[PDB]
Amino acid sequence: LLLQTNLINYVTSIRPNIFVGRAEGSTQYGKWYFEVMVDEVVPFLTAQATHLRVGWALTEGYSPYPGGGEGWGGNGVGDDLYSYGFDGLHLWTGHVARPVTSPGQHLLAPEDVVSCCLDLSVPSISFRINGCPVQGVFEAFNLDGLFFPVVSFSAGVKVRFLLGGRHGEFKFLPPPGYAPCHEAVLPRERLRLEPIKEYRREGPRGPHLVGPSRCLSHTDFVPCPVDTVQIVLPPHLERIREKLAENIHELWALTRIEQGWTYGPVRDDNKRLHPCLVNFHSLPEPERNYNLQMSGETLKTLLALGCHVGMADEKAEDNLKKTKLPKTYMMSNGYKPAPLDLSHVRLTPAQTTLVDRLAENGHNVWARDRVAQGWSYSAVQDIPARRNPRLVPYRLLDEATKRSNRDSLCQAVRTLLGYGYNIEDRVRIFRAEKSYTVQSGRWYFEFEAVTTGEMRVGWARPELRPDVELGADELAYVFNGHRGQRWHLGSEPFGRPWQSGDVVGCMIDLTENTIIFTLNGEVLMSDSGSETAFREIEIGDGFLPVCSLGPGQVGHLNLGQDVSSLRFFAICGLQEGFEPFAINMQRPVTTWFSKSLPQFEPVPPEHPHYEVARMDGTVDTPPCLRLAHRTWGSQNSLVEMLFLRLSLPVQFHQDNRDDPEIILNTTTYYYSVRVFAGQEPSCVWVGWVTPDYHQHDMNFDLSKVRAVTVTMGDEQGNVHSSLKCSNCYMVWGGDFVSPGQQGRISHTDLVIGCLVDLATGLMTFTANGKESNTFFQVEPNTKLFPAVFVLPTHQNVIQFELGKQKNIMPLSAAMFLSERKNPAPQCPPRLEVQMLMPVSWSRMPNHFLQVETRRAGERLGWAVQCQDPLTMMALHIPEENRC
Amino acid sequence: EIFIYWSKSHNFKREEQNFVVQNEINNMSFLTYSVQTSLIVATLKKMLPIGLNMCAPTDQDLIMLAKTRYALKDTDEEVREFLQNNLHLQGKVEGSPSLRWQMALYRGLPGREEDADDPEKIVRRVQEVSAVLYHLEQTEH
Amino acid sequence: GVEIETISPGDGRTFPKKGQTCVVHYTGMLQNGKKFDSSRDRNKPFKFRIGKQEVIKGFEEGAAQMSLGQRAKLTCTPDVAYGATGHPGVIPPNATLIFDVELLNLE
Ligand SMILES: O=C1CN(/N=C\c2ccc(-c3ccc([N+](=O)[O-])cc3)o2)C(=O)N1
Repeated sequence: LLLQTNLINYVTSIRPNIFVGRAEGSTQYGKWYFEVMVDEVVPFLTAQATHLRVGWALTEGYSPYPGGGEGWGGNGVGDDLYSYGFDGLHLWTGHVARPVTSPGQHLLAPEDVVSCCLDLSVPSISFRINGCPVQGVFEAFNLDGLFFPVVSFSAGVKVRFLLGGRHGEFKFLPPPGYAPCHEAVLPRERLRLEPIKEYRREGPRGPHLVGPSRCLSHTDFVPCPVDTVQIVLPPHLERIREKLAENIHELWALTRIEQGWTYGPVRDDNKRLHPCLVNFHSLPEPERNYNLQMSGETLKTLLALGCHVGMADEKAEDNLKKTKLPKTYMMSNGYKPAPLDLSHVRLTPAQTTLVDRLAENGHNVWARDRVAQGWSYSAVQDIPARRNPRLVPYRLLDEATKRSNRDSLCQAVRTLLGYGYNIEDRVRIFRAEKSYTVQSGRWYFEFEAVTTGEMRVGWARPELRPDVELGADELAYVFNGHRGQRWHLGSEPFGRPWQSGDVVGCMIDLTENTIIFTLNGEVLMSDSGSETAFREIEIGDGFLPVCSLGPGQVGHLNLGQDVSSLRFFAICGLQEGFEPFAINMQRPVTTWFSKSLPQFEPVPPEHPHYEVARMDGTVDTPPCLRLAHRTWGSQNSLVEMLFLRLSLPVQFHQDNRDDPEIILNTTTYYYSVRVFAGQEPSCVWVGWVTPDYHQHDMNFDLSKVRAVTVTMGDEQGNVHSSLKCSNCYMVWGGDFVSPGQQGRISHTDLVIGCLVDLATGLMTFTANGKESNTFFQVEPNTKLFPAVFVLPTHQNVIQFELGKQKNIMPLSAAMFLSERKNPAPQCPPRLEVQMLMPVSWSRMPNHFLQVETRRAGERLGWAVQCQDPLTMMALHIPEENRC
Repeated sequence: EIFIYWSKSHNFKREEQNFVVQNEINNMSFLTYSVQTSLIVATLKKMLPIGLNMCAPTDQDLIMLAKTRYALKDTDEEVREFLQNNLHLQGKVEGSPSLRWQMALYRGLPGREEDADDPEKIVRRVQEVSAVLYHLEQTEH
Repeated sequence: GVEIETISPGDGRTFPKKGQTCVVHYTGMLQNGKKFDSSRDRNKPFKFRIGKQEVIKGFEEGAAQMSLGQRAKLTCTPDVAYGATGHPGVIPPNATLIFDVELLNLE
């Protein structure tokens, strides 16, 4: 009942830039393997404990912000269920730790080597400490995103990443078929140790602020070309099918003999006898057909894309010959390339624009057949393993490799042209604490622009909203610099854009209500003559400095506190009279940023669209909570996520007349949900949620739910416990409609009832009095919130019913201790409807881990260490397991 | 000086307005009824920070005193004499919190601080800026 | 009873004997995750004797089977700990206790 408080630690995470995933193909070793070696660990450097876990994580949901979080704060690999870790004797997933059996279980003591293995064929993660296997694995976790190694630590540990050799030497032999994590390096980028989803980075002259990162999806490695299935290949194009083939064949043969290739039986550069030096009609059968289909696809790309070609000339083609070649092209057996004349024609700039698209398509088609055969990308080239470092489809390939594909495509296009035939996470908003609102005087703060992009700086009202971009409402006066604009309610241009480094001096003046923005020493001018950005501003509650860095953008806010540090203060602003926003402050101004973590908040009483009404229970109906869409006519309509503001914990196991001897001793509890007629049941989900549900999806379904399975067994198989962990237990409303009724709009309301047994953890659902065949099992000490996910298609959408059944102890008996044995439905004012909000404000810690987790690429692996302690005073809310 | 010569005479303003309307000079393209677009006024507005820089923030206390003295159609000589008669009213560096960083900025980055002691130069550098600030007020009003 | 586990190994041959002062650093918590009392926040160890209990009896069983620095997780059941009388403002009547104990005794 009372808000708790305690002293907790600061926990961070460090990951390498290695991402793996499961998709249609092109990124599939199926298995990966890496190790973490512990050098030294102080167990009790501080009062609470020392935190150190290793494991894997997901790139779409794992985002531990420093400070509070789920439970008692200090979130690392483990909590939030998007990561799977192992401390030294526990398998951390979801939020609860499950002990595991090991030969000599102990915490991560110094000189300990823990090896984690990831398998994507069957989704499973396994760990091995000091060679001995750990009798516990994860299973059946959804592969929506990419997987990367991660280690979580807090103030006192020192570990090393032994990835794959040449980036950290191994200590134990990996299981067969497992890559040593040193592939998938994405040769456009190098290897690094970086934090996960940071919003503040130390810089040369202060803390830089960082916007959302540009993360990679798991559907990026799969190559998809344009559709060329329906290509007629008319006779004029069909005739030039082989005619083009040997031209590229001989040109590639001479490009191969550039390094000195010769005709022979076995391909080895040291042996120098790769068979590649015959004519097209004399090529070996295996690759012949592949060459024909590639040469044809070269034409099918043009045909499918458009650019209707035509036979401009034929007489010139009949007289074209083969250019002379020196004796260097001659090789011992006797082969000689026959390159067609190429200088007789020149491609127009349109052809130079369109040639690279054909190379883009060709590389995708080339990769497609390779992944169809069973080839996957690998940093280390291995021909017997059916790999080479070129399966990245187009967009993440090194520019050194990119030139060969477009060279070959350009030669093919110029061969066609020579033979006649002419050819035709949204925004990270930074702010200041609301106690710094200014209602008098003149102020001046700067904002360096390290990178050029969508970044906005200005003055905003203290009641600024985080889910709306700056300038869309009357609560902000910012200056966009990507193109040059002033944003109060529109996008009127206000000068010139920035460059790589451009301090913007924003000054407000509340004496005559003006706002002026300056570039590096120059006052910005609007279109005609204004010399000021905004005038006659109605001063109300106050103004605060603001910043709106976009995705992949870095800025630097200098409010003040150091007049000498202000680069362009003396030039413009000082003489007119402008006190910097922080002058007589011995402590830096605390900033507040919009944290993109969806949390549940009560429905506002003045919501534009949704409305919740409480109705008392009559003699026939129980107390109810109705939801109505008050603007169903011509307004917004989108999915929404709701649950009731109170939970119910599961106890530890270690006519219509109700008779007392069963109702007063039962442990079942009931609540029902009624779907009004007209709202499609296929868009309604009814069930329960754990206090760690943070999915604000727009295409939600039962297949996008988070799930995992932890299996415990002895030292060979014989599993004992198989617990299924999730954060959403509901049943789709589209499974309770008869096939005959499906196909139109019905007129009978659908009622779904959910029963929870707090003594055995059994979960059942009934629809219209009919028991369903789906059930769930939960664990002791589990908090569940009655949740309904609905997509509105009506102005009468959904209605919660705190009903009752035959001695089933209505729901208002477990959430309240006073009414423990009261068999009467109730709805106290504390029990309300809470909706899911996309983003919310948050506080930036005054002092982060100032040691910055000192890491370096040492010879014996990548070492990361933390040394200084850090503590904060948490505030735990009991009903919702937050901190 | 040219600005105050223009201000303390009606014929100068009349002739400038007549010249502008007769030649139809834009008077806005140079700076990239139409008093706010006047050439002299814009030039003085651009050059005013030069004059403000040479004045110490301590002279801000005597700025209003000089303005009040000039409010009675006073001359430069009598204003300078009156200022020198009570040149001890400036200062209050320790009496206010907003003056500490101003003095620090004045002392730190620039070069020589006017030899740090020149009673004769103080009134000379205060009178001109006070007259300019006074004459600038009527243009906006 | 007690369900003593292992977190950090000790010596295995220096078990406490009768009439000896045991020095421990312990952190207590109920069987729901809410910590109720700890000794490290007070920056002082806890001293108690065998045969002069002055402590809950389950804590005594847990500290009995330790060896010079063995970190353990003791689980104390009702009728082994404070029991039905509970503690005003402190552990509720029917609840079990989990202690993270470290026997750093120097004799
Ligand atoms: O990936 C391989 C495969 N291979 N050897 C097998 C062959 C046979 C013909 C080609 C071949 C390569 C490139 C182009 N081109 O540039 O249009 C056209 C044909 O490869 C080899 O040495 N690298």
